[PDB]
Amino acid sequence: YNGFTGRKITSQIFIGPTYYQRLKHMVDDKIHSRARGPIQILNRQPMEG
Amino acid sequence: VTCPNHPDAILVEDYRAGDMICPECGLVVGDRVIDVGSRTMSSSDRAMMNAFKEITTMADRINLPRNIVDRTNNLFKQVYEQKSLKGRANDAIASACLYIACRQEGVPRTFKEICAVSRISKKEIGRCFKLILKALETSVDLITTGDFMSRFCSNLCLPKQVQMAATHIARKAVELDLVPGRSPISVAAAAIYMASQASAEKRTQKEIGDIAGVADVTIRQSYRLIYPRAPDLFPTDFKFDTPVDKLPQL
Amino acid sequence: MIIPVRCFTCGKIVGNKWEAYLGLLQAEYTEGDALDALGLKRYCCRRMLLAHVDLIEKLLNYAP
Amino acid sequence: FIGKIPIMLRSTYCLLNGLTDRDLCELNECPLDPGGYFIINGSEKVLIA
Amino acid sequence: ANMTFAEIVTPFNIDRLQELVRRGNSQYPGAKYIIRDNGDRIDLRFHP
Amino acid sequence: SYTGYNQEDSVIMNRSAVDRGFFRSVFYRSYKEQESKKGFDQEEVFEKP
Ligand SMILES: [Zn+2]
Ligand SMILES: [Zn+2]
Repeated sequence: YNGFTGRKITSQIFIGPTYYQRLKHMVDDKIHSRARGPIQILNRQPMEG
Repeated sequence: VTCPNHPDAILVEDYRAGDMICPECGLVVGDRVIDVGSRTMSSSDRAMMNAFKEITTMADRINLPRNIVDRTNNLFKQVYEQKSLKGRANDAIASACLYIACRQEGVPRTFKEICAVSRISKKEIGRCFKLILKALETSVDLITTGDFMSRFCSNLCLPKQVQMAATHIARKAVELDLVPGRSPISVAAAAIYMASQASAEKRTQKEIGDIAGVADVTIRQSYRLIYPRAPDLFPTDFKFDTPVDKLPQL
Repeated sequence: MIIPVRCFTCGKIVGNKWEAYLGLLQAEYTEGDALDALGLKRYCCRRMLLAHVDLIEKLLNYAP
Repeated sequence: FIGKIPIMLRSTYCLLNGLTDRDLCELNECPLDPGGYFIINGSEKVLIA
Repeated sequence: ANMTFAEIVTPFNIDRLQELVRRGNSQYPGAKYIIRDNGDRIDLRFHP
Repeated sequence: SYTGYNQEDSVIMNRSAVDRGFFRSVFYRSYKEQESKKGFDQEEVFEKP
């Protein structure tokens, strides 16, 4: 059955239990941004450090 | 500290852009000025360079930690720099630096031990030692028996209780000065002997003498000096394997 | 490591059925009958007990 | 005396050779750990054939 | 709330911009610098 | 296919199953610091600055 309107779904859905795993790559670790940050000293190019 | 409107009173720096900000105004006086991280050729010390390899060979032959060695390296460097004692054998100075560092770490090793790892006579090491004390103008510390209770008893694989009993026996003996004029080790070994003789882990004086390096008669003499108080010198927390009355005489 | 207190899908309380489950398998019951004697009739609530590995009993072997 | 050789864990020359699970847990070791690696400066190194 | 865009002040957007500069680095739709004509770059995080 | 948010290798997942412990985990991390005497005067020490 549809969850928003309670109507039946014309097709029949294939459902069953399976075994999933959670990989190591999470999103809290891959987001980063720079906007006028620290720069180097000799060549004055943007630096992270 | 400065600003065009006022002489600055305080200039904080920021982890963000990396710059110097001035809170009485917010003005970024500095602008990303701060960095946010806040052989054959050798002639000099060809012999000094080799001496520290030889320090590293000799110092850790007994497996002394690197922190001790690093100051030994720093000590020599200092002794080298003054060069007042420059006209002397390097290996003696290295060995003397080594004796000092152990004392500086509060864990001296006997010259006898230091001799084991070097060719230098105890006399020349002592001589050089004095010169370094005078050279570097620094004081030293007196020896304690307990500092050698650990490894010797270890070398005999004696249990801590015997080891600790010996230490008290030694400690009580020195507080009472039962053995005036004597080196700490000879007195300690006899205490260890007495202790070992107060446990099942008895050993012959010659074996102990062999481990400490002292003469078997010197222990025998030192024993004669501590024997009058053998019973009372023991710690209150002890379990005899042999009555003090049954303690042997020599 | 320890039995969850609620089935992830229904929400039915499971965390109080682990000792009774071991007690029924203790005597002679098959896993199919022990799960019926407890009242677990949806196959989402039977997966909870049927596929649980109890690691807490092996971390109690290390002295505190 | 000559020198010191590293020791592969769970060998015949390790301190864990032939122990029972009641003693492996008493030294804070895992009875399921396979062994076969060296401990060199804290790290755990493994040799590739 | 980290990347910025420098917006010149004109009598068409003076009120909106001073409203934005009232709230700085704490509310999200804010601002974090003022660059006056002299080149003076003041920081809103430290201004009392 | 439910609402288009699982197209091209994605998954829709139940929010009120995540609230009952589904695929929850923890994350540890260690840091080292070592006090050192690099020189005869330059010396480090742990203290409250
Ligand atoms: Zn200012
Ligand atoms: Zn359920």
